[PDB]
Amino acid sequence: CPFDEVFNATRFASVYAWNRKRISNCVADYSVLYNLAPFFTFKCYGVS
Amino acid sequence: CNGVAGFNCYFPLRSYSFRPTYGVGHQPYRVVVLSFELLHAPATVCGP
Repeated sequence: CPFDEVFNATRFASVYAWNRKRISNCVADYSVLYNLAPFFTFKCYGVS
Repeated sequence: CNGVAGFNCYFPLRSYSFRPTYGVGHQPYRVVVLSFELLHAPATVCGP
């Protein structure tokens, strides 16, 4: 399911108009969330 | 990870940071566990 267009997006949204998306009925591959760049912050609360 | 922090290189310890202000279900608790072994032996220990 598409995470490319929500990350490789040309135009983003303002802080007061923070952009919403809902994802359901898909398979999520959270490994290809690695080459966004050298050095980025990845913190998650609740699960390992 | 050559012994340095980074992505996929996480230090396997975490902290609590207890403050008097959190909710009733988050304060520290003190736990002690007593283990016995009821078998055949010289019976070193028992009560009054």
